[PDB]
Amino acid sequence: SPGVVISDDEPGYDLDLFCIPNHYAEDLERVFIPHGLIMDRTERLARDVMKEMGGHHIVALCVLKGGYKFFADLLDYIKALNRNSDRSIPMTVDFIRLKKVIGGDDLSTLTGKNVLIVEDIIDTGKTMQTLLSLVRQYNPKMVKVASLLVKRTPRSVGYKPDFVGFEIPDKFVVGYALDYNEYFRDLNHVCVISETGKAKYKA
Amino acid sequence: SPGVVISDDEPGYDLDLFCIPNHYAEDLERVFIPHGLIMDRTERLARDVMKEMGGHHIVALCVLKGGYKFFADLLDYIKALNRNSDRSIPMTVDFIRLKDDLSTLTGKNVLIVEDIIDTGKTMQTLLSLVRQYNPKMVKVASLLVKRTPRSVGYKPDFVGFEIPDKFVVGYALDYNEYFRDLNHVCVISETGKAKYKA
Amino acid sequence: PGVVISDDEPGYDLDLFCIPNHYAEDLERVFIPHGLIMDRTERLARDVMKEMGGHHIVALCVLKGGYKFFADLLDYIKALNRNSDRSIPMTVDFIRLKSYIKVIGGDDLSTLTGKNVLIVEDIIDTGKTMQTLLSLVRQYNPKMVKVASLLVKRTPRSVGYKPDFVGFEIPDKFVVGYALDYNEYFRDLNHVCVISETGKAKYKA
Amino acid sequence: SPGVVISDDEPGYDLDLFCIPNHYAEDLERVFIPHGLIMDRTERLARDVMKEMGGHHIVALCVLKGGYKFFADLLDYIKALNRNSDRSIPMTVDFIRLKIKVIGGDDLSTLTGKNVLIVEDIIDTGKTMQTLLSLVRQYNPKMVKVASLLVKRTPRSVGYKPDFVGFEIPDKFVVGYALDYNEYFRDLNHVCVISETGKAKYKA
Ligand SMILES: Nc1nc(=O)c2ncn(CC(COCP(=O)(O)O)COCP(=O)(O)O)c2[nH]1
Ligand SMILES: Nc1nc(=O)c2ncn(CC(COCP(=O)(O)O)COCP(=O)(O)O)c2[nH]1
Ligand SMILES: Nc1nc(=O)c2ncn(CC(COCP(=O)(O)O)COCP(=O)(O)O)c2[nH]1
Ligand SMILES: Nc1nc(=O)c2ncn(CC(COCP(=O)(O)O)COCP(=O)(O)O)c2[nH]1
Ligand SMILES: [Mg+2]
Ligand SMILES: [Mg+2]
Ligand SMILES: [Mg+2]
Ligand SMILES: [Mg+2]
Ligand SMILES: [Mg+2]
Ligand SMILES: [Mg+2]
Ligand SMILES: [Mg+2]
Ligand SMILES: [Mg+2]
Repeated sequence: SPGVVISDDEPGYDLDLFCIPNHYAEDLERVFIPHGLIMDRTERLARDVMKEMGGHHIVALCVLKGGYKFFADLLDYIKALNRNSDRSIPMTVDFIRLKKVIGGDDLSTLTGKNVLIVEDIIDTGKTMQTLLSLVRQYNPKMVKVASLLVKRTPRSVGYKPDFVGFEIPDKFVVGYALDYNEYFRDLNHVCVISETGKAKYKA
Repeated sequence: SPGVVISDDEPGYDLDLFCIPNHYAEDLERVFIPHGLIMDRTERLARDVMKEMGGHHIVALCVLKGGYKFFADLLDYIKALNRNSDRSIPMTVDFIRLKDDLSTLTGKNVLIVEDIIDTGKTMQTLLSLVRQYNPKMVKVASLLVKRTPRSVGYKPDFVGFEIPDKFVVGYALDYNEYFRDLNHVCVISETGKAKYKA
Repeated sequence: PGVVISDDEPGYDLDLFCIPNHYAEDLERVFIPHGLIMDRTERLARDVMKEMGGHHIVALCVLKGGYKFFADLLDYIKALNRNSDRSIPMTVDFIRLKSYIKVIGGDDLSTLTGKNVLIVEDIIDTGKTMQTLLSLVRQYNPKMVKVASLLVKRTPRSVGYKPDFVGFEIPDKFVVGYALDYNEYFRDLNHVCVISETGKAKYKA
Repeated sequence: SPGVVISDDEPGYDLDLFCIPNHYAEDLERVFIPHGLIMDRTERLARDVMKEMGGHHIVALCVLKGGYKFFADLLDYIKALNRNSDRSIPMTVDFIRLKIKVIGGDDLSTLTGKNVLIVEDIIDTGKTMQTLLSLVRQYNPKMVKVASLLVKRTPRSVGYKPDFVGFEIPDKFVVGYALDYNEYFRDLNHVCVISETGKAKYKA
């Protein structure tokens, strides 16, 4: 699937309809993807991953920092399947940050393994493209990419992940570990920043 | 607020994008309100209830059968506030079914919890029965309120979602007792209406 | 197999957990943490589906005490149903028990005929009540009848009835919380707990 | 608080009482600390953290890899606290791996003037935290506190005691809830003890 498609004209939700940290009350325009909706979509994603990679060991690779929540929740849903079914995905985990791969184990530890890369968002797709080329050089058995969000943009290089949560309009989103200058990671909903939020936390 | 307003032209979601029970695969048309969205909205409602009833004992009254999931979940979010704040709503619980002695409501603060209000006629009827026992105060929370010209004009104190006049199931709402065991609120398909018809 | 809680189980200091402010002086110890109940319930759900998953299930909640266990147990069953190949519809009903045993507020028990009936209870103590309800239910020729009880007490007062599915086997001590009450109080408490002497006097009828 | 004290002769739980990953059925001996108990304790820890640290911008530092589950859950509870009142403070997050060499984080200067919460899976000898602390303090945080899910009772202790402690456990080797044995057992919700067969099967 292209994932859950959010139209260009979608108005999102009034902030007053949800519980939102008071320190961000004036910094956000609307709620765009409620936390619980992300969870519902992530549950179905876990099952799709189980379908595609079930019955083989997986190395789950989290692209920090923005991927951390999606990673934890996706792995939690996969673990729920592992313990309530007879078929399993034994998993190990690693974490990288992109500058240039920062931290993480030797990429040679990926050689001959089934790798699931977990990302928060694909915009141009250039970054994931570059990451994939690099990882491929270490001869993994298989590599798939799960991304919570994919942006509809004319700047799109044309990269499509294997698993996508939501396909969104070309708007700058924050929340659910996605940040603006390190802020808004502590917000469980995906939201659009307000003009005052951009000005307040501007680098 | 009127709650989360869902438009007449809301398309809903393709079933294929969510986890749904196999035995209903052919019987639903779209998912209308995702379980998680319901939880998010319910978390805010619990804070609204606390703001309005916060300093007092309440009797939480569940209207069975459809109100059972919303009731459990709303009370769970209230309890979360009760144990993480110095503000507290002590609660007792009661159940009733429409289609304990209400005397126990005399002089009490009562929160009635309902799955859905359509015409409002059922709730007005329930309210007139409760008021016969002279409660101290009565507030009503409904997960769903229908936008419909058939409404008698009754509006609840707390509303989750305001929806189009469409027949919905799931999250404990049924069609002939079926579809209660569905976490999402959904719109039933033609084959489902026929399969499960009385 | 039930989790066995020993006679000498000391439980946990209240200050190690989050508990409702209005009950701070009213409880003695946390006996069974909420999280633990959830973990055990997850596994009970699976046991239930393994045994009953083969035919339409009617889940009967015994109010009021059964309501929390019922909701959570059904949530775990639903999670199973939506992440698996095969699935069966479940319908639900709710009943209260009253001595003249008399069943209040359910559907016609003829709805039970030919069905896999799952009765969901908070606690079995002497078990006289469940033993009576079962005899009743069996008049309507259910395909199958099984009982799930969050708690079962080790008590010399037992008539010898044991449920099919048990969360925890506990000592002969009065417990409250997770919808179990003392004079209607303590239902709004997530953990299973023991009441303090001040709690007993405050809420005594 | 010393946290929830688990005795030397605590027997933990038979695996059959819980749902356990199919692939570890032979590799564990007992469940030691059920996932749910960890969550209940973590919720209370979150409240204690906000009570001490909630007055100023908090930077939460996750010590990878084993601290990742405790970190995600602890922060979720903290976020829940911050959205159910009108009083809250911003929190930012960082992730480090420990080699006195800190791998993969932001410049430590980003800690200057902040309330820093270091989140760890377990303290044993305590040598790692003490060394980490000695470094972090040289960046003049407004305050530095450490939350650790587990703290071991051991005569090998350097005498370090964290500020927030989930559980105080015996000197036993445990896995689960992101704690590993040679990278295995991270994908397990409960804290458990390995079996003899598990230890030989996954030995490095
Ligand atoms: N937080 C956020 N929200 C967006 O809507 C958004 N749209 C694009 N991007 C850039 C994204 C990812 O886009 C990268 P690419 O165009 O796919 O190569 C975050 O990148 C990491 P940073 O070094 O800026 O912190 C976004 N980041
Ligand atoms: N399941 C369901 N879905 C609806 O969209 C819907 N819209 C209205 N109604 C009737 C609703 C509530 O509307 C009642 P009212 O017109 O406000 O008095 C509840 O169903 C109770 P019953 O028919 O099982 O006895 C609905 N019921
Ligand atoms: N709340 C509670 N805690 C107990 O430890 C306990 N042990 C036994 N019981 C009596 C319980 C359960 O045991 C009944 P039985 O002896 O198995 O028929 C009934 O609760 C109904 P009521 O008291 O609101 O009328 C208990 N009730
Ligand atoms: N998984 C695990 N279980 C334990 O019971 C346990 N007890 C101590 N340790 C070592 C712990 C604690 O060591 C830090 P310190 O002794 O407090 O200075 C960290 O393990 C990291 P690594 O060996 O993968 O590099 C443990 N690790
Ligand atoms: Mg990213
Ligand atoms: Mg960024
Ligand atoms: Mg109703
Ligand atoms: Mg109905
Ligand atoms: Mg009972
Ligand atoms: Mg009672
Ligand atoms: Mg560590
Ligand atoms: Mg390790």
